[PDB]
Amino acid sequence: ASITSVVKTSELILKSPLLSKIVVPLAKTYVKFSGYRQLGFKMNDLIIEETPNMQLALRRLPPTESYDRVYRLIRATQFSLSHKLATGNDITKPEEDDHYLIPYILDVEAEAFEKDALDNLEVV
Amino acid sequence: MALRKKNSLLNMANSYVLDSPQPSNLNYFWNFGSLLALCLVIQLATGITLAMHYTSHASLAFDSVEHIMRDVNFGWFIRYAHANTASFFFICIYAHMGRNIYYGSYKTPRVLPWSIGVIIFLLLIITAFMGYVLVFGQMSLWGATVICNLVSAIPWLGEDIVHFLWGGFSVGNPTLQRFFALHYLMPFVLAVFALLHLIALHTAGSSNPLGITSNVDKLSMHPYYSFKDLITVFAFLLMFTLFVFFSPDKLGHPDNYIPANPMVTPASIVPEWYLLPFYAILRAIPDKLGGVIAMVAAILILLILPIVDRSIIRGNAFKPISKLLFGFFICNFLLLGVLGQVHIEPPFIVLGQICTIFYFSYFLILLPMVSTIENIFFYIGSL
Amino acid sequence: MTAAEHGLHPAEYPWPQNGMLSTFDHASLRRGYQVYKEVCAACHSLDRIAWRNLVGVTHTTDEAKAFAEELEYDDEPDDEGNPRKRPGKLADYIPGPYPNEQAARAANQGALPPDLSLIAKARHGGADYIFALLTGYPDEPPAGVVLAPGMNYNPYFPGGGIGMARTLFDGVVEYEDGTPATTSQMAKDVAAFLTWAAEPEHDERKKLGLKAIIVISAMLGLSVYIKKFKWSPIKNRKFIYNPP
Amino acid sequence: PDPAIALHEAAAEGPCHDFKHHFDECVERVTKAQEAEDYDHAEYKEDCVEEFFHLQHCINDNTADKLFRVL
Amino acid sequence: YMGWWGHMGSPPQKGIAGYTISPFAARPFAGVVHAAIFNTFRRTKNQALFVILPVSFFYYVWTQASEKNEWLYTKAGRHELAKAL
Amino acid sequence: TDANRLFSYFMIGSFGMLSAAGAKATVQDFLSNMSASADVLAMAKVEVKLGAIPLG
Amino acid sequence: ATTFYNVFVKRNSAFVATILASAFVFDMTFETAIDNFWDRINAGKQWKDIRHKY
Ligand code: HEC
Ligand code: HEM
Ligand code: HEM
Ligand SMILES: CCCCCCCCCCCCO[C@@H]1O[C@H](CO)[C@@H](O[C@H]2O[C@H](CO)[C@@H](O)[C@H](O)[C@H]2O)[C@H](O)[C@H]1O
Repeated sequence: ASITSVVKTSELILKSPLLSKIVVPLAKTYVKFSGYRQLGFKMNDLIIEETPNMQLALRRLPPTESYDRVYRLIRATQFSLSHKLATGNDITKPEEDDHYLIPYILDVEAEAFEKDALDNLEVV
Repeated sequence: MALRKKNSLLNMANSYVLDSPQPSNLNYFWNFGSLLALCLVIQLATGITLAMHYTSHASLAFDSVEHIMRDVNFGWFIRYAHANTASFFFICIYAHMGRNIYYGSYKTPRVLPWSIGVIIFLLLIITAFMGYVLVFGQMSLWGATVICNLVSAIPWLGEDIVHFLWGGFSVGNPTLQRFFALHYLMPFVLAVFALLHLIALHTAGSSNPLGITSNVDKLSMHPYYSFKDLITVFAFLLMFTLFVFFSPDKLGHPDNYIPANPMVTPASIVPEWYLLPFYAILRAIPDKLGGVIAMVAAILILLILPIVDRSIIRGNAFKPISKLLFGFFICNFLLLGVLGQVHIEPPFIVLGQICTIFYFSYFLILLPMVSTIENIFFYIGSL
Repeated sequence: MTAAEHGLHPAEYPWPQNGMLSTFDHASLRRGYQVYKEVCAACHSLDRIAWRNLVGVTHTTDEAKAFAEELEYDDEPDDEGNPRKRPGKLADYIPGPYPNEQAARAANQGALPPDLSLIAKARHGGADYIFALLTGYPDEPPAGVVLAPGMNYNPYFPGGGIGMARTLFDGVVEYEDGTPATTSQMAKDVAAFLTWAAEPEHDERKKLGLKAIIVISAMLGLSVYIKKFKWSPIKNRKFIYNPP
Repeated sequence: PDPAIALHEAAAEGPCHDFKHHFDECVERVTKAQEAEDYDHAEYKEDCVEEFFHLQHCINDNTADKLFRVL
Repeated sequence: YMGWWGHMGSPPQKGIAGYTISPFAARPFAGVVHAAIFNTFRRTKNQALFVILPVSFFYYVWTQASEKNEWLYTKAGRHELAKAL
Repeated sequence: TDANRLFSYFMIGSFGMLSAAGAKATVQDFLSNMSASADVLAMAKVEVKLGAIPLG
Repeated sequence: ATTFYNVFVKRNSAFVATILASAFVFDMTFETAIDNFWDRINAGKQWKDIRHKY
C-alpha cells in the first residue's frame, strides 16, 4: 500500500466524528502495544525504504533530519542485537513521534501518480 | 589488494562467506539457512554412500537396505543418519519459511529469493517422496501408489501419464529404478536452486528482525556469523545424536519394515509426517481433481504473499495484531498436520475442512485486511 | 476405529535394554535363541540371521559351527552338473521351516507365519508387543466375540482373531542354564532375542552415542564461550551522538 | 508356576475390582442374551471386548513392573 | 539496494562516535546471571500471550475432537455414530 | 597479561582439539563402510580333492 | 604462563601441532575410559561376562 492511500483513508476516518471516536483510542493503544517507541524509533523510521519513491523521499530530507534518522537506526540496531530496550531519554515520547518523512513521500508519490494519470490522457 | 579480493574465484567465496556485509542484529532464527546447508551436505554424503551399497532392482531393494543395516561397517549409522536427517531437513525448512513469513522476508526487494525458495520447497518434497519409495517396504509401495494416482485426476491424459510415470500398470520394478535415478539427481538440482536463491538475495542483502535497512550498520559474515552458526550446528548435532543413536526409529513407520506386498493393503496409508498438512488439505476437498488442485495451491499460494501483504512496514516485530494472526496460522498448520494422520472419521472430517478454509483465508482475506488496518493504526496512532 | 480393531496397547515392561546406557542381557538373548529354536522355528523363519551372527553375542564360534554343521545346504553342482548337498558353515543363513509361502499357509490353516528377523521393528510396541501377544491369550474369548474358523482370540492382535494359537506353556523348553521356564520367562527371553535380531547393532550404537553426546556437549559449551568472546566488542559498543 | 497367574489375580481382586465387576456384569448379560431365541436374527449383538480391554489395561498397569522384577 | 564496503548505501553519517573494547579486555560473561534471569523473564513475559492464546485454542479444539471421536467408537456412542455417518 | 590471553587460547584450543578428535572419529567410522562388509569376510575356505588330478 | 604461551601458543604452527597431539591423546584415553565405564554399568550383561561358561 502507498503512503498516499494510508493518509487518505486516515483522513476519511478522522473526519467522521463517530469513526474517530472509536478508531483514535484503538490506534493509540495499538501504538502502545506495538512497542517501537521502546527502541527509540519514530513511527516513520519503520517505513519500507527499498523502493525508488522512498529513496527519493529520503534524499530530500533536510540534512539534520537525515543525520538524526541514521542515529536512531543505529541505536535501535544496537538495542536489538543486545536484547535490551531503550531507557530514559532514549524512549520516544509521544510528543517526539513526529511524521518527519510523510510530507516528503506524499510529494514524491503525488508526482508519480500524476505522471501515471497523464501518461493515459485522451485528447477530447 | 588482498588476494581474496583480487582473484576472481576467491573473490566469489569471499563475497558470500567472509566479507559478505550482514546486519549486526540477526537473531537465532537466521541460523536455519546454514542448518539447511548442513542437512544438504549430510544428505549428499550419506546418500552417495548408501548408493554404493543399495540395489535399485525390486527383487533386491528391501534386502539391500537390510544388508546396509546388518553387514556394511557403520551401515546402520549411515542409514539412520540419512533417514533422520530427512526429517531434520523439514524441521529446518519449516523454521526457515516461518522466519521468512514472520519477518516479511518475502517483501520487495526480496521477492525473487522468496519465489525461488518456493521452488526449492517443492523440489525437497519430490526428493524426499522418491527417496522414501526406495526402501520398497509396505509404506514405500502403497505411498507411491496413492500419490502417483493423484496424477490420474489430470483431465483426458491423466491415466496415460500415470502409466508413463510407473513404466507399467502398477508400481513395480520400473518405478523403483526410475525413482532411484531421479532421487539421486534431485538433490543436485535442489543445490543449484539453493545457490540461485542466495545469489538473488545478495542484491538486497539479508533482512533483519527490525525490518529496517541495515545499510547503516554492517558486520562481516566472518567471524561473527561463522561462530554464531557453530552454536546451532552443535545444538543440531545434539538433536541428531539423540535420534540417530538412541531412538533411530521414532520418526518412522513400522510398516516400512515389512517388504512391499501388492496384495495386502496396510491398515493406514499415510505420508511421512512432514507432508501431512498437504495431505489433510487434499482430503478436505471431496472431488479428486479439486483435492489435487487445493493441495498444490496450498504451496503455490506462498507466491502471492508479496501482493496480499499490504503493510507499509516489513515484518511482524512491531505489529501486535499481525503477530496474533501469525500465531493462529502456524498452529492451524500444525493441526492440519495432525489431521493428516487421523482416520477419515467424525468429527475430524469437518474439522479438516474448517482448518483448510482457515489456511487459505489467511492469504486471501485476513492478511490483506489486517495489514490494511494496521497501516491506518500506525498513522493515526502516532499523530 | 474401535479399540478392538486397533488391538489393546501393550504395557511398557522394564526391559534390560531400556535405558540410554543399557545393553541387552546376553544371557537372556541366549535363552531366547533356545525358545526360538525349540518352539517358534517350527513355523517361523529367521532368514536374515546367519550362524556367524550368534558368535560372540549368544554362542562361541564352536557352538555356532556345530549348529551349522548339523544341517545340509545346497552346494554348487558336481562335475556332471548334478545337484549336491554340503554341511553348513558360519556364513550360512538359519534355514526356514517351509520351502515357500504356499507350503507355509497349507501348514497353518491358510495363515502365513511372518519371518521374525524384523518383527520387533515391524510392529508398534516392539518387544512389549511380542511379550504381550505371547502371554495374552485368555482361556476364553470375551463373551460375544465370534472367531472365524482357525482363529484364536488375542486382544493385542488387531481385530482380536489371530491365526497363531498359544504356544508357550510352563516347561515346553528346558533351559540349559537352569532358569525356570515359565510362560512369562520364555516370552521375555524370546522377545529379547527377537529385538536383538531386529537391531543387532543396538549395544554398539548406544555406546557410540554416549561418546558422541559427551563430545558434542563439550563442543557446544565451548562454542558458546567462543561466540560470546568474539561478539563482546559488538555487544559492548557504545555511542555518543552530537547532532551536526 | 507362572508368576503372572498370581499377580494378575491379585490385581483383578484389588486395584482393578471396579473393572472386574463391569466385565463380569457384561458377560452375564451377553450370555443371557445369547440364551434367548432369535438372537441370531438380531441387528445388534453386544460383546464384552470394551470392558475386557478396560480390565486388561488396568491389570497391566498394576503388574508389568512386578512381573519383570521376578524374572 | 546494498552496495559494498566503502559505499554501502547508508545516508551520510555524521556526529556519531562509537566506542568499544577488545574481546581480550572484556569479560564475555559479564552480567550473565542477571541476563539469564531478569532479561529472559522480561522478554518472555512480553511475548507470552502470542504463544499461549493460539496454542491453547488449538489444543482445546483437538482435545474436544479427539475425545468425541473416541466416544463415537464406543458402545455408548453407537447411535450418535450411526447418525454421523 | 599473558595469563589472560592464554586462558582464551585454552578455550579456543580445546574446541579445536575436540573438533579434531570428533572429525577423526567421524571420518574413520564413516569411511569404514567402504572396507569389506561382514558377508565378504565370511568367504574364506575351500576343500579340493587330489586323487583326480593327474601328474603334470 | 608467558613461557607456556611462548612455546605452545604464539606460533600457530606450534599451536596447531599441540592441538593435534592433544586430540590424539584425548582420542586414545577417552576410548579406554568409556570402554571401562560402559563395562561397569552393564556388568554381567555382556557376552564377555558370560563367555566363561562356554
Ligand atoms: C505352529 C504354528 C506357530 C508357532 C509354534 C508359532 N507361531 Fe507365531 N504365528 C503363526 C501364524 C500362523 C501367524 C500368523 C497369524 C495371523 O496373521 O493371523 C503367526 C504370527 C506371529 C507374529 C505376528 C503377529 C502379527 O502382529 O502379525 C509374531 C510376533 C509371532 N507369530 C511370534 C511367535 C513367537 C515369538 C513364537 C514362539 C516362541 C511363535 N510365534 C510360535 C504360527 C506359529
Ligand atoms: C535447501 C534449502 C535452503 C537453503 C540451504 C537455504 C539457505 C539460505 C541461507 C544460507 C540464507 C541466508 C541466511 C539466512 O537468512 O538464514 C537464506 C535466506 C533466505 N532463504 Fe533460504 N534456504 C533454503 C530454502 C529456502 C526456502 C524453501 C525458502 C522460501 C520458501 C527460502 C527463502 C529464503 C529467503 C526469502 C531468504 C532471505 C531471508 C532474509 O535474510 O531476510 N529458502 N536461505
Ligand atoms: C535433499 C537430499 C535428500 C533427502 C531429503 C533424501 C531423503 C531420503 C529419504 C526420506 C529416504 C528414505 C529413507 C529411509 O527411510 O530408509 C532416502 C533413501 C535413500 N536416499 Fe536419499 N535423500 C537425499 C539425498 C540423497 C542423495 C544425494 C542420494 C545419492 C544417491 C540418496 C540416496 C538415497 C538412497 C540410496 C536411499 C535408499 C536407502 C535407504 O532407505 O536408506 N539420497 N532418502
Ligand atoms: C555460499 C556458498 C559459498 C560459495 C559462493 C557462491 C558461489 C557463487 C558466487 C558467485 C555469483 C556472483 O556473485 C557476485 O560476485 C561478486 C564478486 O564475487 C560480488 O560483488 C561484490 O563484491 C566485490 C568485492 O568482494 C565488489 O566488487 C562488488 O562491489 C560487490 O557487489 C556480488 O555481490 C555477488 O553477487
